[PDB]
Amino acid sequence: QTSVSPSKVILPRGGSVLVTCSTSCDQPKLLGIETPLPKKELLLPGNNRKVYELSNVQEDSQPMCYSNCPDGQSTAKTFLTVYWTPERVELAPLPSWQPVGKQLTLRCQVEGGAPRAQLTVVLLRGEKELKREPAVGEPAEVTTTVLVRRDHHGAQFSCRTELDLRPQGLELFENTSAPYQLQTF
Amino acid sequence: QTSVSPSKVILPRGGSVLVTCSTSCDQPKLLGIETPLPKKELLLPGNNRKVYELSNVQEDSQPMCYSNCPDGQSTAKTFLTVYWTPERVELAPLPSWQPVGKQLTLRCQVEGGAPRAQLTVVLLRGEKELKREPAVGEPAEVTTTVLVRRDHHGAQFSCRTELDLRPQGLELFENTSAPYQLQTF
Ligand SMILES: *[C@@H]1O[C@H](CO)[C@@H](O)[C@H](O)[C@H]1NC(C)=O
Ligand SMILES: *[C@@H]1O[C@H](CO)[C@@H](O)[C@H](O)[C@H]1NC(C)=O
Repeated sequence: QTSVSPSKVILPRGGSVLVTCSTSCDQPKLLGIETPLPKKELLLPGNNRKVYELSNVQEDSQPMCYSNCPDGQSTAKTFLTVYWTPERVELAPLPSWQPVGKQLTLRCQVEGGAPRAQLTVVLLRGEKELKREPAVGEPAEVTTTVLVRRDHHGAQFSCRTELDLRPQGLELFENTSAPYQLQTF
Repeated sequence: QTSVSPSKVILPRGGSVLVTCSTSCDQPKLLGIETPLPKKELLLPGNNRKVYELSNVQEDSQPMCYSNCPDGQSTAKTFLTVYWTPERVELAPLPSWQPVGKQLTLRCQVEGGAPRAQLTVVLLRGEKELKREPAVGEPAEVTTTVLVRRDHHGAQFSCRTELDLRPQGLELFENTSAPYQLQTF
């Protein structure tokens, strides 16, 4: 009965997408789409198929097509996913002066970023990875202890986010905070 | 000036896709698309934007939008890629009886399959991989020698193709030939 194409779509936050609602029955009494998103109707055969441009999609949504055929009423849902890199990625303020032999805690804060299911927050010592974790909460915080050694000198520590959309057909988008320099003694 | 969305698309062989040709200039003297593909024109503002449904795309194509603005004439191309698993995947006919201690050659033939840039042909001994190679030519052949040992008994050999579209946002589609049993002595 009812069908929608694409059934799944990934688009940048605030973007637009074309959705086609279709129905296989001879005489559709009604065919349309239910969604609160700003919409515009275009024209194909008009009757068995309808095309809509959904615009300024700010967050995930599942618009659904529908058609009332004489045989029965059915629906078809399309899942829209919006992406955007974090609006802010920084390490919580930490004293520059740090006691040798004592423990220090790094805390990264990531505000925003979606889809969260593909966003990872990582803490680094120079170019080395210290911790990796899925981004959870708002802001998404990630923490780790670091035993201050003399080895830790002009070691710059940083936080990085990885929005990996490659499995969706796009790319990995990375972001980095300002570095933190450990001044010991 | 001219723009096209999507600028790149991957679709199954014989499928359809919606293409929107746009132009940023005030008064476009002309706006359209050049492509030999079966097309249908839908309607958005009509003037600065036009939508077309390209149908039954059988092979890769690069339809281009165009617009003649007073400022100048420009173009924008969209690259369409069609996919389809091989129409046939089999090992060249080989005698069932095979001399111990002598060399045997396996030869897989893969007819079709696209995009070829993501199709790999692999030869296997049971579930073990013996050879892997990008699919080249038509039919795409892949060969390997196998030193017949007594170890090679009711060893079934097979050929598999991997159409890896995961980097495009889809999945890996696999195909396998009939197995070949080595009857020695
Ligand atoms: C994050 O990286 C994107 C590109 O990947 C860039 O456009 C954006 O400005 C960066 N965001 C921040 C907060 O630095
Ligand atoms: C190859 O696999 C696809 C699904 O991945 C299947 O639909 C098709 O029939 C297979 N082709 C052959 C020749 O077996």
